[PDB]
Amino acid sequence: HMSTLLALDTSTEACSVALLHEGRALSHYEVIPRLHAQRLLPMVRDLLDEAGVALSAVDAIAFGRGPGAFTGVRIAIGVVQGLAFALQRPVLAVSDLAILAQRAYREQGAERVAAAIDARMDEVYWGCYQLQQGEMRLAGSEAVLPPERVAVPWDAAAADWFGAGTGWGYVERMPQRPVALDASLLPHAEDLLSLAGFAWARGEGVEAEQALPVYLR
Amino acid sequence: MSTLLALDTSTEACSVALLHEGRALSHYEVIPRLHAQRLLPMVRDLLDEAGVALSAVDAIAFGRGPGAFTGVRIAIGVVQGLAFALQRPVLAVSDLAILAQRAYREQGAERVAAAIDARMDEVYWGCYQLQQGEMRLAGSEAVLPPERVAVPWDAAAADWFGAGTGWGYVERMPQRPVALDASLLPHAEDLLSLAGFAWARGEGVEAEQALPVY
Repeated sequence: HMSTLLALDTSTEACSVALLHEGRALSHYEVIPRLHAQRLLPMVRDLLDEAGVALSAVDAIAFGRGPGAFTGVRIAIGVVQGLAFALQRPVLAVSDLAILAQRAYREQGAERVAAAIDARMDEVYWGCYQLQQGEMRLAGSEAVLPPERVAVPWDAAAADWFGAGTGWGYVERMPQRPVALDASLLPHAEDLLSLAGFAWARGEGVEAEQALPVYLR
Repeated sequence: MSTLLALDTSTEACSVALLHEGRALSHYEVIPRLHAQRLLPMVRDLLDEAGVALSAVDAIAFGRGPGAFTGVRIAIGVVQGLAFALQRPVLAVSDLAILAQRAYREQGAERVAAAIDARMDEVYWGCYQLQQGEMRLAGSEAVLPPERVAVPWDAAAADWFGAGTGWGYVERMPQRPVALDASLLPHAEDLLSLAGFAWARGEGVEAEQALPVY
């Protein structure tokens, strides 16, 4: 049976939603600072309506669980939980560092990505990812670190790995840097949707009442 | 007869309430040091207890603040998600109003100056008077130094009552009520009362317009 998955991300100034239905992906993306709580659900209604898909057809709901903006992530968490509780469908928490990695893979073809997202207080969120059967997969663990301490799990002098995310604003303070980077790249629900597909096929998914594997500071 | 679901988490406590067939049911609990909000399982437990399906709910009421930032954000998101999935209206209700309605229920006070401890040595402030069973706002709500709060009534004309954690600042306030309860928190049961008035007036809005007050 083919899965129907709904994906949304509000971790940044970007708000985006994506839908998998009958093996087709559909997404929409807007930059709208501070207007997430008012614009997220209409984006969802429009996406479902454009696809001709009813909310009841959705098998699971995926969202970016951060790291990123405090308010944006918290909005996603609540809305997804509410949606999922009412439908009685599971939720899929997905890292925004992974989403960045998957996006950089899709757009640049980079199979090794060091994702870095600006954190508060002179630190960055940091996670390195490598392609594994179409999925950008975490090598090691994610961390929040002074830029001086970030490290990659592969040979640094190799010219094939790519730097993605606003954390790369701190590149001049890092102990290594890639040949190429994009410090303005943001999460995109389309790539969240890709990651949710892999996670859903592994049998992941949590019910709304269940303790959420999202750990905000 | 309406079926109304009420959610309040504006504090370090959590409560839910259901109006069904003219009968009200509520549950209230404090949230321990290392535990997170128990909102959705409390909702589940409430509905199961009342023998009511979530799909039978006509509208969802919530405390829209003021109060805590986090408690507001994720819980208001939950209200949005539920209401959207169910295709049902939401009823935004002031936590100051909820305090007033609760003080009325628990003390019979028909004039309540509600005060909630706000950040940076200030209180959230709003005065309410009873109007046909419902505590209605007199004047405006504000965030204010304790030294600058005022009541809209003639304080000498009738007794009024102090409700909420803002009244921990009472000795810094220009005036003082005959009685106060500084430990009083919002409660879903009294939110449910207010929601009913609001619903019977036909005041519901769509899920995307469920916003916190700030």
